[PDB]
Amino acid sequence: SQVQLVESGGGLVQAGGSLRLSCAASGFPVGRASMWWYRQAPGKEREWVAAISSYGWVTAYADSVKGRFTISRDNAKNTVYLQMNSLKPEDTAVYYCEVSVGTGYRGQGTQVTVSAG
Amino acid sequence: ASVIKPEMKIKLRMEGAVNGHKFVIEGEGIGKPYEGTQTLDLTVEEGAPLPFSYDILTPAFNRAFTKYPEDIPDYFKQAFPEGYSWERSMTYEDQGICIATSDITMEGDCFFYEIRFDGTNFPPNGPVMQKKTLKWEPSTEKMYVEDGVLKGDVEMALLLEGGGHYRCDFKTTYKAKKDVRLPDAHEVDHRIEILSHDKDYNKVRLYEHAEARYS
Ligand code: NA
Ligand code: NA
Repeated sequence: SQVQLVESGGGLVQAGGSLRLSCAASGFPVGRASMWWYRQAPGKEREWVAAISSYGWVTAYADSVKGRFTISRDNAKNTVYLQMNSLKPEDTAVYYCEVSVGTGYRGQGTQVTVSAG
Repeated sequence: ASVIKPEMKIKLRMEGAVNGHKFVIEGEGIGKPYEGTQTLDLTVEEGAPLPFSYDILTPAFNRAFTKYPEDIPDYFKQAFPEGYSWERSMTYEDQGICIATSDITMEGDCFFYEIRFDGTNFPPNGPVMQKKTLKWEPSTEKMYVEDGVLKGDVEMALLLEGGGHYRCDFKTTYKAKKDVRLPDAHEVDHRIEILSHDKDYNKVRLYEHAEARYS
């Protein structure tokens, strides 16, 4: 339980705006697990958003964000960045990251609210 | 003499999770690197019985086992004895997604793989989670150099029960630990097959044949 996950960078932006989220993990060896972004809006179920491999060589995006979001990763820290461009109201949600898949380790998340207009 | 012998054994361990289900698989096998043929006996050591199609795992279970014509530099055989690593994104047509990383080393006449496999976002009623896949179709991976490393794209297709096909796009980056002669753009034809398995796929015998060519 030195394992901790902290997402930062959320906020209030207007439609068409930008935000750069980041997710910092402690307690793991550097770059030996994949890292995954999710988001969850009011009465909606959790959506997968993006992923990046252990070493950062390969990435993947949900269809709804491809071409608008970019994921990247520090080569020397378990810190991942999600550049969110051309934001839409449907992107409003709490965004969080997970180390690997099925670990139970999750961060509190960071709130992104996209105001129409 | 090359450090890559005409016959090389294989030992591997995979740890991973698919849609939250954790598992460990270990493997032993043998192949002929210059013939492009290999056979593996795989055993589920944790997480049995797997609740998903075994086929999504099998391409993660080494391009050293590729018949390379003499006029195409063989990036993978050149990478030894120090070895190489690859990472791969596998994007399915129903937005299932898998990411795998493998480190490949060598000792004596034996390759060693440490593989990490993570997949998620598979629809619970889709062919992966419902174990409706029959096999991968033979494929052709396009190899190219970019950023000074070797990359490969291949459109993959799983044959489904009932005759349908379920598609997947593979993107792989291959990186040797040392600098080696990089090849020009070429292709690799693959055929991968589960030769036999027990009822729940706790025991699987897996075969690949692969050959490089220009066009
Ligand atoms: Na297979
Ligand atoms: Na099969």
